[PDB]
Order: sequence, then C-alpha cells, then structure tokens
Amino acid sequence: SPLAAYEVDDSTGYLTSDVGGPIQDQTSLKAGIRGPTLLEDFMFRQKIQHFDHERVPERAVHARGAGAHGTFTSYADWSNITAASFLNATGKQTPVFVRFSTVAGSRGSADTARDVHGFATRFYTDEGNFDIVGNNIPVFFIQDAIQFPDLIHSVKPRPDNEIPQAATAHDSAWDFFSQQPSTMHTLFWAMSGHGIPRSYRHMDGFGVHTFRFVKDDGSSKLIKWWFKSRQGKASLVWEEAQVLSGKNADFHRQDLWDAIESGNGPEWDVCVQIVDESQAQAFGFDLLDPTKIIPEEYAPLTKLGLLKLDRNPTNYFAETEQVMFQPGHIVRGIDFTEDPLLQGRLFSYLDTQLNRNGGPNFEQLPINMPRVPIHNNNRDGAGQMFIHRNKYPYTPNTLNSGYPRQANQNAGRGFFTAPGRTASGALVREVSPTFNDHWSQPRLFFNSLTPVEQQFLVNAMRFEISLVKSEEVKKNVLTQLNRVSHDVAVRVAAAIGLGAPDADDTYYHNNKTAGVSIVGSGPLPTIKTLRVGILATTSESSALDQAAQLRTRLEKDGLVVTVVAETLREGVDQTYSTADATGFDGVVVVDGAAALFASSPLFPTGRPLQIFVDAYRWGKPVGVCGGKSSEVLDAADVPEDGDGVYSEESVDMFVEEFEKGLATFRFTDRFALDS
Amino acid sequence: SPLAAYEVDDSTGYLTSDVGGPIQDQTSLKAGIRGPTLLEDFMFRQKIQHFDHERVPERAVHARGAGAHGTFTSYADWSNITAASFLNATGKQTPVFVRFSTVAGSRGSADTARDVHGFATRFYTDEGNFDIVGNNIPVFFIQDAIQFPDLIHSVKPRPDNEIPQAATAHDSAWDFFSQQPSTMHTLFWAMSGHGIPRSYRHMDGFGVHTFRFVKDDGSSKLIKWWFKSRQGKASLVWEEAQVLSGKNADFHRQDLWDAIESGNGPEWDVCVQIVDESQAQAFGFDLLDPTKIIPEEYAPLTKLGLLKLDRNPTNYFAETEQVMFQPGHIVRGIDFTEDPLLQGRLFSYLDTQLNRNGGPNFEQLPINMPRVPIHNNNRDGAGQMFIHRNKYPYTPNTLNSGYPRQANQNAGRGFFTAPGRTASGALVREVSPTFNDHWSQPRLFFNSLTPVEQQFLVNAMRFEISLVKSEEVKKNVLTQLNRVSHDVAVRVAAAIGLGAPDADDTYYHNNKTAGVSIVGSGPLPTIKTLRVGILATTSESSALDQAAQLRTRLEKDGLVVTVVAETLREGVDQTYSTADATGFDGVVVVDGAAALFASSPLFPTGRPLQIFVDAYRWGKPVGVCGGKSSEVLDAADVPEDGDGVYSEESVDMFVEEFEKGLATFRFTDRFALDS
Ligand code: HDD
Ligand code: HDD
Ligand SMILES: [Ca+2]
Ligand SMILES: [Ca+2]
Ligand SMILES: [Ca+2]
Ligand SMILES: [Ca+2]
Repeated sequence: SPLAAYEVDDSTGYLTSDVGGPIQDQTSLKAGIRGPTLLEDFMFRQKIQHFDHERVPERAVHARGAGAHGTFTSYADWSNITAASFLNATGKQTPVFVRFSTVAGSRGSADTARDVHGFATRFYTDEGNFDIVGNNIPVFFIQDAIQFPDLIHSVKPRPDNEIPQAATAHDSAWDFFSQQPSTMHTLFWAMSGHGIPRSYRHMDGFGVHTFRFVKDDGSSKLIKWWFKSRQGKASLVWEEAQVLSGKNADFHRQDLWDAIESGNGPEWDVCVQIVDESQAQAFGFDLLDPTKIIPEEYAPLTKLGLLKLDRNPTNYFAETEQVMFQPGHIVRGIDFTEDPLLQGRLFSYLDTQLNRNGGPNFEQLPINMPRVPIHNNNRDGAGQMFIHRNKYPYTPNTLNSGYPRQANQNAGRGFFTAPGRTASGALVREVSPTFNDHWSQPRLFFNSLTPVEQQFLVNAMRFEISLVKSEEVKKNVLTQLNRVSHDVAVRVAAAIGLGAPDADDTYYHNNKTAGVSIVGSGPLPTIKTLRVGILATTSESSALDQAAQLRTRLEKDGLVVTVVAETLREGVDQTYSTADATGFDGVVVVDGAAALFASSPLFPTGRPLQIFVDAYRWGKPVGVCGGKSSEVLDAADVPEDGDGVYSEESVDMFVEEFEKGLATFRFTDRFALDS
Repeated sequence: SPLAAYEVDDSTGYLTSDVGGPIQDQTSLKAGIRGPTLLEDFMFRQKIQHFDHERVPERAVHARGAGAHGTFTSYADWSNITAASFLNATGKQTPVFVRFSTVAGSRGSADTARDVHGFATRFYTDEGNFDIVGNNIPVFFIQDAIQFPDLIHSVKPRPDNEIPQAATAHDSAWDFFSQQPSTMHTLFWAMSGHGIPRSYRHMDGFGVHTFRFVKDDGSSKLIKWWFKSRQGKASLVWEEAQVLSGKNADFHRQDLWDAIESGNGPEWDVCVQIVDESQAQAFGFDLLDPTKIIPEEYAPLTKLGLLKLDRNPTNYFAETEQVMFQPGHIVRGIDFTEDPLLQGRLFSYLDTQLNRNGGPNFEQLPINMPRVPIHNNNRDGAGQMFIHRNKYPYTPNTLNSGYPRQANQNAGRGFFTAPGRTASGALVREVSPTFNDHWSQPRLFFNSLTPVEQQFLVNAMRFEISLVKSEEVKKNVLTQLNRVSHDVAVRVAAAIGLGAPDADDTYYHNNKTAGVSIVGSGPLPTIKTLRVGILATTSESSALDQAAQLRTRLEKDGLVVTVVAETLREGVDQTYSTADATGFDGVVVVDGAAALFASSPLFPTGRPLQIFVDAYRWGKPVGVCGGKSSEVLDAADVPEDGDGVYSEESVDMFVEEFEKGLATFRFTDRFALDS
C-alpha cells in the first residue's frame, strides 16, 4: 500500500487495550456469577466507548460512495501549457485515490438511484496534493454557490417525514427545477442514461468549471477537465435500476472492487479542452457559467495522461470514509476562475471537514497526508499528531533564522495567482446577463441523443413528474420544459393528463454535438468483466456439462460467469432463489434445462423464466445454447430471429455471436417509441 | 410543552440571519459583475457554514428509523404492583414519542431489509421521562453486553469494502452466528416473517429483559414488557421485500405517516408478564438470560394500558433524528435486573449521545426535555441553554439553604434500587451455567410456526447461507442448526450442496407455545389503511366507471385505493410506469381493461399483467370485477377456484368477498413445501 506505514496487523497475538495491556473482552466483571456488572470493569468500558463513538457525520452531499487507489502517468512534458510538476515529464507517475458517489442519498442508499454522480480524484504530487473534485455530468444545476443549500434541500427528502430517499421524484425538487431554470441542463443529463450508469468504470468525469493552466512564465489558458472512460459508456434501463436498488444496493461498489481484484482495474484518459483567455465569451456563452459545455467541435480534447485504479482499500472507514477532498488543494501551474459556483466551493470544503473530523487536524489522517515534507507554523488543535521542533513558529523571525521561507512565483516553487487576472467594477450581488440563456444547451443535449435515448429521457420525466402531487408545480414544470422543446413538453404532458403550453421557440434549434450520447457511442471497446448468467439445472447431468463447457470458453475471454441452478454443487455458483436478471449483462440457457422454463420449494414460482424474460425486456443479449431453442424462446415470447437473441448448437459459434451482443450491450429495438 | 415553545414559523416575513438581520441569500457579493467572490460576504458564509455542518453521526445501530408522537392511557390504578406514577390511576394520560427502526443498515437503507426491528417508547411522565427501548422480537442474540460490538461488526458490512448494506447474507455474520450459539433463538425469529414485517403498526414490541416492578413498600416482582399490536400481525414475503427495498425504500415510514394523517393512528395494549422473585429459575431457564422467553402458558399477560400514536413530527431532524433514548431513563416503581446484557446497555446509551450530540447537554434538546421541573447541580458544558440562578451548586450547602434536597425511598418520591436485591460471591468474568442451553427455545419457536411458515424460514436460511463463500462457515452453520432441528439442517443443506450432520437429539422436543406465529394469528382485526390497486385503462370509459364505483365502495371501509392507468386524469392516481404489486395489499383488474393483459411507450412491456401476477405469486387477494373474468385469469394463469381469487360481475358481491381476502391477508396455499 502507499499507506503501509500506518497499517496494523492482527493476524497473530493476544488481545490488548489501546495502551498495549493484554486483556479479554467476552465476559463482563460481575459481583458473583449471577451478579451486577462492576464499574471498575475497564475492559468493558474501553471496548463499548469505542463502539459507541465509531460513527462520524456522513458527507452533506455525496454521502454514498466508494473508492480505490491507483496511479496517474503523464503522456508528455506539459511545461508548454502548465508549471504543474505532476505533468512535467513523459512517463512521470503520481499515486492517486479516487472516490465515486451519488449526490442526494444518505450513506446506505442504493448505488443505482437516478442521480448526478461524483468523481473525485486526488493526485499525491511531489509539489503537494492536488484534487479534482468532479461529477459524471459536465454541467451543474446552479450558477452561484450561495444557492447550493436551496438545490440540496429541494432534492433531499422532505424535512417533516424525511421521504423520499435518494430521489428527485417529489414535489419539492420539481418546484425548485421549475422556478430556477438554470437547472434545465443538468436536469436533462440526469434524466438521460447518465443518471443511471452501468458502473463507475463506464462513466466519464468532468471538472465542470473552467479552470486555468498557468505556465512558469505567468501566462495562462482556460481549461476544462475531461476524464474519458477507456471501458466505454453504458447505462442501465430505469426498470432495471429500480430492481437492482433492492436486489443489490452495493452494485457499483461491488463492480469496482471486483474489477480491481480480477486485474481489470479501470482506466481513463485525463484530458483538457484548452482555449485562450480571449475566448471566455467567444463561443456564444460565458466560460464562467458552469451550466454550459464547450462543444468538442469548438475545442478538441488534448490527452494529458492515464489514470488507472488498481488497488482496493484495506480499511474502508479509514481510507474511503475519511478521505477529505478540497478544490482548495491546488498546486503551482493551476489556478481558479471567477465562476461564482467554484468561488464558493473553495470555502465549503475547508469548513465541512471540521464537521466530519470533529477537529482541525484532518490533513494528518493517513489518506489525507501529502507524500512530501510539511513546513509551516500551524500548531496545536484537537488531535495534534505532530511534535514540532521549531519553537519560534512565527514569521518574520530571527530566532529560527527566518525559516520557513516564503514561497511565491520567483522562489521555492510557490503557488501564485495567474498574474494577468484583474477585477474591475462595483461590489455587487448581481448576476451577469451573460448567464441568462438557460434553455439552448439543454436543447443541444436533447438533439444529440438517438431517438430511443430521447424516449428514455421523456420516460424518466414522465415517471418522476407523474409522482408530483401539486398541479401548479406540474404546470410550472411543463412551462420550463416547453422552452427547451415543445415536443418534450407535449410527450411529458400526455402522461400526467395536462395540456402542454403553446410552443415558445425563442431558444429552439436543431444543433447537435458529439460525445454526449450513450447509445450513440457504438460498441463497448472491451467486454472484460461483463457478467454472463448461465441458467442450468441439477436434474440433468448434460445441462451441467453444457454449463461447464460454456464457462470455459466465456472465461477465456475475461467474462465473469455465474452458473445458476436449483441448488449449489461443484460448478454451480448461485441458486435460482438468489439469482436475478439485474445480476447479468447477458443470459444463456443451456438446452438441457428447457423443462424449468414451463414450481419448487427451492425458488419462487416462475423464477428461471422470469430471469430470461427480464433480461430480454431490458435489452440484454440472451440465448439458448445446445441447438434446441424453441421451447425456451416460445415460453419467453422471445422471437428467434430477434437482434441480440442467439441460438446455436456449437459452443464456439454460440460464444462468438454472443460476445458481439455483449459489446453491443443493449438492443434498443425492443423499446416502444411515441408516435 | 418544550416542543411548542421552540416551534418556528416561516410562513411570512423577510429572510434574516440567525441574529435577526434582514438579508438576501441568492447571489454572492463580487468584485464586479464577472468578478471573484469577496471574503466579507457574511451572508454567503453564514448560510454555507450552516449547510456544511447540517449532518450529525447516525446512531451506531438502529440508524434507519421513523417516529411519531402520541398518548399512553392507564387502564387502572396499578399501585398494588408498582409505585410508578404514570400507572397510578384509571384514565391517567401521559404523552409519548416512539421511534421504530431496523438494526444493521445506515441511514438511507431500505425499511424492508430482513432485520431485527427497534421499538423505542418514551413516556414523558409527571415523575420524569421513562424509556422502554425494545425490539419487535422478544429475545436477543447475545447474553453479555460486552459482546455487542462483536455481533454488530459481524452483521454490518465487511470493513475492507463496506459490502453488503443492511443484510446478514454474508460470511462474517454467519461465522459469528455459527461460533456463538446464543444467537440461535434471535436468528430463528429474524429468519421468520418477524424479520420482514408488513409495517411498524403490524409488529409487537418487547422490552426483552426481565425488569422489576417495585411497590412503595419496597417489595418487587419480575416483569417482561409486551406491546401487543391492535392492528394484528403481518409480514411481507421475501421476494416482495426485496423488490420493495428498491421501489420504495421509505415503505414503513410512509405507511406510519399516512396512517396517522388519515386518523388511523396505530394502537398497542401495553402488557406485562408478572412473576415472583422466587421464580427466577423455576421455568427451566434463567430469567436473567435475554435469549429466553416466558411462554404465555406459564405466565399470562396483564393489560396495563393503551399506547396510541396519533401525531406526526413537524421536523424530522429535530424530533426523530435527535431523540436520544436510554434504559437509564427510569422512574420510581421500576428497577433493573442482573441481566448482563441490560447491565452494559445502561452505560452505552449515556455515552453514545456524546458522539451524536457533540456535547453533554443533549437532554436540553426539546424532544429530550422532561415535562416537569429540573433541579440539579449539573452545570456548564458546550451548548448550555439554561441560566442557572443557584450560585452554590454543591451538596451539602448552607449558602442555598440545603437545596436541592436529596430524594430517596422515604422522601421526595426518589428513585430507589429494589431493597431486596443482594449480590454474593467472587468478582468474576464467568458465564452462569444456567445460561448454557442455546438450542431448546429456538426449537420451541420453530415448532410453534405453521408448516408454510417453517418453509419460509428454511427458505430464508437457504437464501442467506447460499451466499456465504466459505465452505467451512457453511458446515459450521449446519452443525449449529442441526442442534435445533435435524430437519432444518437437512432442508437447508439440500440447497447449498452439503450433507447435514447426523441428528443430535440432546435439545430436540415437540413443545409449542402460543402467540409467536404470524400465519397462525388468524385474520387481521381491521383492514383500515390496507392498499387496493385497481388496474384500469383510459381506452374505455366503462373501465374508468368500473374503477370509480369500486373506489367508492372500498374507500367507504377505510381502504386506501389507487386507480392505475396508462396516463393520469380525473379518477386515476397512478400510471402503470410507477405502479408495482409491492404498492398494494390487494389487486383488482376491471373487465374493461382486459386488452392490456395480452406494448406502449408509456410503461415497460407486460407491466399491467406483471402487477397482477406478482400480487398473486406473493399471496395477495386478487380478482377481476365485471364478469368476463376468464380472459384475464387465463392470461395470468390464475385459477378461478383458487383461495383468495375473486371473480364477480356484481361490484357489491365483489367487494364483500374481496374484503374478507384482505383480512385473511395472505393465501399461503400458493407456496411449495419440501416433500
Ligand atoms: C457551496 C457548496 C458546494 C457547491 C456549489 C458544490 N459542492 Fe461539492 N461538496 C460540498 C459542497 C459544494 C461539500 C459540502 O463541501 C462536500 C461534502 C463533503 C466534502 O468533503 O465536501 C461536497 C462533496 C462533493 C463530492 C464528494 C467528494 C468525495 O467523494 O468525498 C464531489 C464529487 C463533489 N462535491 C462535486 C461537486 C461538483 C462537480 C460541483 C459543481 C461543479 C460541486 N460539488 C458544487
Ligand atoms: C452494549 C451496547 C448495546 C447493547 C447490548 C444493546 N444496545 Fe441498543 N443501542 C446501543 C447500544 C446497545 C447504542 C449504541 O447505545 C444505541 C445507538 C443509538 C443510541 O441512542 O443507543 C442503541 C440503540 C438502540 C435502539 C434505537 C433507539 C432509537 O430509536 O433511537 C433500540 C430500539 C435499541 N438499541 C434496542 C436494544 C434492545 C431491545 C437490546 C437488547 C435487548 C439492545 N438494544 C442492546
Ligand atoms: Ca416534496
Ligand atoms: Ca440510455
Ligand atoms: Ca463478510
Ligand atoms: Ca437506592
């Protein structure tokens, strides 16, 4: 581990107190064998006090998440655009830690809630820790940090009864969205498949804000951070996500943990869009506005390096729960912009760690420590782990020979604000009029999805808005949707029994942009780690032989195979009782098992066929291997000539066809469209 | 009341700071219109500091839960058995607050996880706050409080990756259960329908421990607390509970909130079993052992009074999240026993509130305050809300005339330890040999369930143990189950492909006890609040007329009716998109809607039929109203002669039959049994 010096080994030895005294911990000290417990039982109290105090406050947002360690490797010397030391040489490696998350749910809510997702990355650089605290969607709901508690209160559970958990599907959230039209862009992303990603590994990361790269000469450029997934993009379908939220609330954290342990650690190209300072207002919107993307057509990506996650934590609480990210963790070569959302975040993340840690020395926790020396005059505070030798911790001093020395642009590789930055004007609590177009980019995004994706987005809105009780809120929602697309407002209105307002075409257009569609991003670049369920039976030795031969051929290509049957035994991983279509990316029935697809105390009535039908309905590749397919496919009402439906006698031919299906990932012709 | 004095109304007025200065909170103060945010923006920082610090640590256990206010009313003057003031007169009323919970899951986890459930009741008595901090299961996993962190660490998520959430279905939990055989009794309860109750209202509450009732003369008797539900007992089936965990993680808190708002606030008879001190060891087990029940046949229940919950909280965080229960909140007339589980609890609950509240003045929060004056020499600490006038807070004093006075058995209605209590022997960390029978009572419990209930319990163990990776742990589990029942171990072993160990009949017997079976507890005594889904269509004016006439007749009898259709409109509550069988206790299809049961952009393929089939498979009353009937029942493969299947042309006859079905609640003949 990068954190090996802090590890504690309990694989041998006798139980001790926290101060090394050998003890026991299984029976209380009592006044007689059936007597009361004694106050002098220090073994009891130290153990129970620790237990009683194990919990800390969950993060105010992004409470539900999971993390891993890895490495970042630079592809080049990037001194031509940034002074940043971690980017200063081809092949230069820096340790990282990444945490992924949802936003709204509390820390035991479901991974597969519909939500924006966090993607937070720490680079433990040789010039200090640098954090990029990003999301899987490139734009944010609001244009000023001061509005964050309004947004978050509205999407979190109603505060009288704390209902509903981890969901925007309630009156307050849609009230906020409909009254605060800045929200439209992020709303459209959340209501697309980007709100229900297949895994953390199958989503991109974005810094959201425009930042600055600063060279050692003082010149600056504007950048956006883009982490492009090397696993490809993929989503769940909503009905699948809902079932998975109940069957496996830990789906995304399990997926990441398993990928790392199998040696399939996920990778991203860490990229930037780079533009000149003079282009802040050149693209038809303001680069200080975090509700806006720069279309790839206007500014192409530059690949800076490779991020790879390849080591799981030892202790979740100590590493994942305690990691404390800050946009204020910045290094020389990077600087902020006057994005009023970013500006306020700088305050929040330093302050909130006091709540979580309960004390000011949270940067001393192993996961938060830097990998280089600390020289400063910060002292004392609860939980102080350092023993400082310098007894003159003030500047300016002569009694410690003027150390530590000041670092700045010209000495000590100091951080420095980009020297060409200026401010001019009144001290104002006013919104820039350059931020006022809330609807054109939502429309750009919607235009850029495929017809079936558009249907899914409409369906997500129909689902959530149908659960809003207030007729006034629902009308207000249609008013805002209508400014993005009259068609969206018409199709959503049909579900909730309202009339859509008349078209208002001020912000309508037909422009599209590349790289935002999931369905459109073509077949996955790899099928390693994807999950194949083989449905078999113990009633036929030949079904288990078919299952074993399929397993060998699928495992050869790095697929994760689960053989399912009525009961466990050698070669069977899971029972029908525990199995669900949400556990697989493709489902194969071996034709020896055909009789299960027409009752048993060992699983719920119809379970084997339900797994197959659910997989088909949710767009997954499905098939029958062995050559006799009719009985299964007729029971399922699955047509044999369907796209992403397979039937072959030959195991080799079956797997070759099926693997193409897995790369296709989803067969979208199985979903009905509005007329 | 301390609650009413601290209520804050924001239905009018201008925004202020926390010190009453009128402000704004929508735009940050900036150095020019596109400039950086200023440090002097106090409006920004106060708002965000508050947001940053909103969270507090969740409870170490029972983190997921919900609460309500109500009243306890005594049925009699109970002076003849206890000095307790809240029980001292017929009709005497005391305010209560109750919180219900699961045990293992974090905040945000699903209500319908399989778990033990908390049932914690605060009586705000005229002689101080009295808490009975109970569960819905009458026995606990362990016999000594010092083991609690062992139990809890084993059932909570594995600490390297924090998987899995809110579940015992993992190796560590079953390792603990198999190595600590005290766990068998509670394990059997949790694996029965008691682990997945239909609602908080449909479960009982238990103090678990033997306590003492103490009279003003100093004599004592041993008691067990039993809160008997007046709503009846009911459970979910596992497959339903899993789906509901995903479709509605807030199911139990919603059910409670809704019942209270409709004027159907839940009721319990608060009862005790009362036995003499001399019977501590008379029933074949030790009354100090919290893994044991007293069979009703050995000691019948005395009804002390009525508990009714009838008012929802105003603010969840302030009331439900902050309520801080303690078994140390005891009143004169009650005393502890030397149960080593109870003994340690007394320490834990005082200590843990320091973690949650962050300071020592947690009893000053309105929900925790008493309803009588506080006179003591406790002073200072963080968050001190009182201004104490007594400037000589020490005893003994003359400078405050010797006040406050000491209270005890003889003066001031003081609490006093039961004066007959003694202790004798060595100071020991040893377990009493009277606690060593871990298996007979698990067997008593199993024997007392119906055949189908026994099958559900076996099925729950087959499900969970099949997910254990370690073959050695699975074998160890069978070893322990085998000591309860060879048949259980045989039936469980069949699912996980192991052999059961040979019968070991040391603890086997055929005794039964009344009142532990859910299936056996007869029809529900009321059907008010139960949920009827009517599946209709907007295609047919006659389908909506059928739905509306059914609605009128069902709503008359206090049922919560939802009409489901493709889209909302007058008379339709929910779309097929958001509807699920988990949302209903009974499902009716109107005849006019027959065509939906043979594709649409408005809901997933087969959703209407799936709701009906799911409802049937999970044992619910189902029917078709209109008198075509055959087409829908044939499509569903639901037999018309089936118990809990209704088929009538007449709406009146349909409802009369259907309502008996709702009282029956579950039709258990639809579940397969081991040979
Ligand atoms: C002014 C308040 C505020 C605003 C405007 C934002 N956030 Fe934030 N964010 C917080 C206040 C905050 C916080 C309260 O300070 C959190 C909670 C825990 C922590 O360490 O910081 C947080 C956590 C947090 C995490 C979890 C980091 C982790 O896994 O531990 C992510 C990924 C983000 N945020 C991402 C964003 C993005 C991409 C934003 C807009 C572009 C954003 N936040 C705006
Ligand atoms: C020695 C530690 C220990 C032991 C043996 C137990 N508990 Fe406990 N219990 C806790 C330590 C604890 C705790 C850590 O102190 C909690 C967490 C939050 C709090 O207020 O106390 C708690 C919370 C808690 C709650 C939630 C209260 C609420 O709604 O806020 C209930 C209902 C119970 N417990 C019930 C039981 C029952 C019926 C037990 C055995 C008969 C039991 N506990 C044993
Ligand atoms: Ca709401
Ligand atoms: Ca999609
Ligand atoms: Ca485990
Ligand atoms: Ca006393």
